[PDB]
Amino acid sequence: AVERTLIIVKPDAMEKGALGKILDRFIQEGFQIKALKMFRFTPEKAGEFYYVHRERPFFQELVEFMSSGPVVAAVLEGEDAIKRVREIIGPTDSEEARKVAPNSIRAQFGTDKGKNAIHASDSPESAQYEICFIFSGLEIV
Amino acid sequence: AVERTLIIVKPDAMEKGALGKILDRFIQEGFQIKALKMFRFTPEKAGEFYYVHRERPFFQELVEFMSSGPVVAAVLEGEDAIKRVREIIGPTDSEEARKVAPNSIRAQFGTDKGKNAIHASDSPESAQYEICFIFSGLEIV
Amino acid sequence: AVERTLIIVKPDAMEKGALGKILDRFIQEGFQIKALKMFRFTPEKAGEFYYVHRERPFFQELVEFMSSGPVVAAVLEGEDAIKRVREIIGPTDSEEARKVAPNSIRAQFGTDKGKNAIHASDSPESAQYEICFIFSGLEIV
Amino acid sequence: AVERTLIIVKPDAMEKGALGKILDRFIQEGFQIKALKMFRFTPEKAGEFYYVHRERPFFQELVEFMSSGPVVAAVLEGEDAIKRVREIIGPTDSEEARKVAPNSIRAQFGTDKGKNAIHASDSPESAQYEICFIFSGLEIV
Repeated sequence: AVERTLIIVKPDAMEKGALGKILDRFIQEGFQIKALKMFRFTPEKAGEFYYVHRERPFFQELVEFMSSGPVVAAVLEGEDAIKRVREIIGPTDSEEARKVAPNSIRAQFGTDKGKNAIHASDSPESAQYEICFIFSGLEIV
Repeated sequence: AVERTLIIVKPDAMEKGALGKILDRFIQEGFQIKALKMFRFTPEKAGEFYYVHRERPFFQELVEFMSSGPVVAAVLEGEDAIKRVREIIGPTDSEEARKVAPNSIRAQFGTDKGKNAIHASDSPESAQYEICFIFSGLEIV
Repeated sequence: AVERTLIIVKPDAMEKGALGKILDRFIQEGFQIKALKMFRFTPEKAGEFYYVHRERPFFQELVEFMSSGPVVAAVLEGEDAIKRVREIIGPTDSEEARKVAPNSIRAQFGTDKGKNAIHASDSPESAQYEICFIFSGLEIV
Repeated sequence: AVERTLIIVKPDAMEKGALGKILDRFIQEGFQIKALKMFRFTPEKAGEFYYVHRERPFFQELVEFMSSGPVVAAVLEGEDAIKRVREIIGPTDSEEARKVAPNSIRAQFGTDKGKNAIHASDSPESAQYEICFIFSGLEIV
């Protein structure tokens, strides 16, 4: 069915000037952009956004990086969007993306496992949580 | 447990200059205001916000009224907030509120069944939906 | 003529539960609230908002305090609003406000010179800058 | 000197899927994107945004079109940004743009005089007004 998912273009991809190319990719893939904004996570908000990983070893690095500069979030809508967007961005490790998914966003714009260009919701539950964290219903148009 | 709920001060109460008194009441009742903003529903958004009532006879009147002027929404947090806030605002019919709940918000500031001063989420499920409709996680502070 | 000015309710007054009473005061004084929101200054933003005082000795304390917790900003509209609102809030030193302007907001809710409850634009030029810093034209309704 | 200007990607360019390519163009031209969001003008807001043209014959058509669907606004920052961005988008009539400025945004993505893909501030004064209309200082990051 038609679904909504969240992507966030990370500070590394922002700095590389990849924003337009990244959005264009999702447009060409046939998604509708339903919400879009540039903003900046505070460390606290980034921590809340990533609450599920608070126990993980990479947590602090992730929170700091994701609050180190402005990011751009978008709500993408389309058939099977959550699963399809995951596949489009590719594996978390940018280097591995270049090895196994050479057309993926992370292969094209990601540097490594931390500076990997982009985030996307990994499940229906996480999509619901993440979209609401960033955008209100008033912002979805 | 500690809960969050949504209130919206409606155009009638806004015009009456009741906004400060209404917020003060919830403050005195011991709630934390976690989010707050003045905005205006488009007819479309008001329709979406009230989707559950699309079948009801009052629907069009409600949507028009709720988009007829600016409103103010707040997220209220506190122990048992959802049920407590419902009780504080009182029955939907302002006139009946004056009869059976004379200290309720609707008794004090409501006019009738339509111009009844204020909205509050009526359940945990509707609270979750309504809060996200109006406020993002970024706006809850 | 009819003017617009900005107020911000500071963290001290927020913690005291004074928000509703403060807004009510301005409503009773005959002002229209044209915009309203709860948000939180980052230290960087608070610094920008107060750029004119960057040279002053109190600057760092002010910036830290104003980013120490959530605040609420409102746009107030009315005849001669800028000068009238200044007079309603009273002198910067809360203690002095109690001595020379006992009905002022700062006399009622302020503690001292730093925790002085509320901010208001001090001139037409600063009003224009401050309103735009906090609210877009899209948020003025 | 370094300046800020506003662009708005119009509903026609949005529908053509041109958003990514348009932003990428400005990135390649060496501008920083300081703010970005997808939103929708109400007819009233579009009218306010375009107040200078209220007397013009095209006014009503412009207001309706610009409120006919979601748009995307960005703040662009760079040396001589206001003048440079004007030149990049090209003449208002998309067809004339293809004739005299074949590399301009409007030549590439515009259809005619009304569906001409994109708006940009035409002067320092209008830039100041337009940026503030769409984005608060809190949204510029």
